[PDB]
Amino acid sequence: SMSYSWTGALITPCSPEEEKLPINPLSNSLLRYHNKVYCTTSKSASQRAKKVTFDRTQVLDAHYDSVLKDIKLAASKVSARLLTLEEACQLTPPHSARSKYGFGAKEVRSLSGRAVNHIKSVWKDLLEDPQTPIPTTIMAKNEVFCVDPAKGGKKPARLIVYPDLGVRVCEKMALYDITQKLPQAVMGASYGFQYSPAQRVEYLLKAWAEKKDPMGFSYDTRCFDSTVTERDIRTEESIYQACSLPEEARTAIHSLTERLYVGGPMFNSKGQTCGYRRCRASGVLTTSMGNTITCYVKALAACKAAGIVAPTMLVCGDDLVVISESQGTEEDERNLRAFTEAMTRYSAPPGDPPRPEYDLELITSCSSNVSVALGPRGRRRYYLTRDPTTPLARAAWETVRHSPINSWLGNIIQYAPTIWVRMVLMTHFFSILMVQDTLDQNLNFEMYGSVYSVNPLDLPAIIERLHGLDAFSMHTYSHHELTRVASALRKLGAPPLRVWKSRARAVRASLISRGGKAAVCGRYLFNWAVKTKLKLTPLPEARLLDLSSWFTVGAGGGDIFHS
Repeated sequence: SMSYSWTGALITPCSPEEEKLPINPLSNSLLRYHNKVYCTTSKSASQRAKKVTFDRTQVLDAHYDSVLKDIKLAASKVSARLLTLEEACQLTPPHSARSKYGFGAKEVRSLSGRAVNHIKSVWKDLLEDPQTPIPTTIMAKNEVFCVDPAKGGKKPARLIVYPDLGVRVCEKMALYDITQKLPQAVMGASYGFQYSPAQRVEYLLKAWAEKKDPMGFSYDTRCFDSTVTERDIRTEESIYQACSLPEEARTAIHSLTERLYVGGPMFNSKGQTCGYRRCRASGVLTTSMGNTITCYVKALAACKAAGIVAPTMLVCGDDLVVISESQGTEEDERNLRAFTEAMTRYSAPPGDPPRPEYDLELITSCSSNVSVALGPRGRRRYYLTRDPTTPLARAAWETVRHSPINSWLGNIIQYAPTIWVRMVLMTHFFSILMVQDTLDQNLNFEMYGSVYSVNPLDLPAIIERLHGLDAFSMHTYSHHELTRVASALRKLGAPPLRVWKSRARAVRASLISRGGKAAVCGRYLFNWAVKTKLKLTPLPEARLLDLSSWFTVGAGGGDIFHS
């Protein structure tokens, strides 16, 4: 079966689209080479459409059957409940795509206007009708990148496929509690979304250390969502139904599976019939959980089929890392090829073939790698980092074009211990917040496929809680980090790090002059910039923070909100 079929109707924008980074003194102060920064638009939708359209073949075997059997037995210990309409409404992000039925996210969150009566009717229809396909909209995403002439030509827009807001709320009622309990039960420690960045590092470090002779690889599935078959999606349902659920949840989950998850008609923003999908929908509640479970089953089965020795896996949606006992150089290459051949039979063929690596820091997981620096009193501190190019490009865009989602804020939180966050992003955005005089305002941002709301004045407490007090005292960064960061800054025409340090001294002083929480940000976030450093004490606020809702499996398109 083809992942998609197409009518020929265009994938159309639902609003004007800017391709180019605008010139502007605030963004220019971060990076000067605005022409290297671009935003994807519907103009390239057809190029992506071609890429994600292909035939799938799938042949399963004893290895696959055995893993699935184990997974269903584990699921059988889970009990999950329906969410109330009220609960599901509160999980809706404030700027979630508005319904065609005369209400938007604001109405959903306040349980006002047409929203409640409509959602109830949608739910009743899910219970009564398990058959009729539910319409979805396909849209080209607008995402910002830096040109990479080496990797030849700008990236085509990603495509997102999602049903109406009314349906999305129903998905939460049926399946949210499942997203919170099932992945851990069936995949245990292998389930990546339960880990904060620090915990992820700890997990990877432990896995590597417990092998006598570690070899690890990441496996890149070519367009994972398109490789997911109808049978895969029904198998996901069978796993959900293995849990102990009230009949009403069972009914709704089955209807959503058959009407939405397994496939359905796609319409463009103009309402024209655009195509038909027979693969994973990228914008549904179960996209991340489903990808994670299905990737895990195929991967574990492929380890057994290939004879991978002592695999420890880290699975985050379609992102897959496998750490195991090296059997020798040639043997590893052979065994990775066997692993790839099994994955391919399971309908998860590779994009780039996997490569065996023999240093943990060379393993990329969700675009991130492990690095090390020194904390106070010289102890080694391992932490998660990444190439800062895309974060910086987006930071520049979001400086001049405010978005409902502040990727920069997500990057500061996730990568707080990094040199590029500390010297560049923190310096730039605290300066900007003071220019705007909006320091004390909650901002939304995305992280692990979920939306969160954070007041920048709480960053010191949040960072302490997530990364430890040492995140404000790290120094002696790695050669790789120093070089990669300096190269990114030169590439984008941004000031060099030494200039950021001088700027930071002034940002710090300005924050401190304002007193209160601003001065705390000044003292803690910018202690790195001053010659005479302060002795930083544990922040009481750090303990009071309720981060219980942080780091869970997300939603497709990130359509989940915590606050």
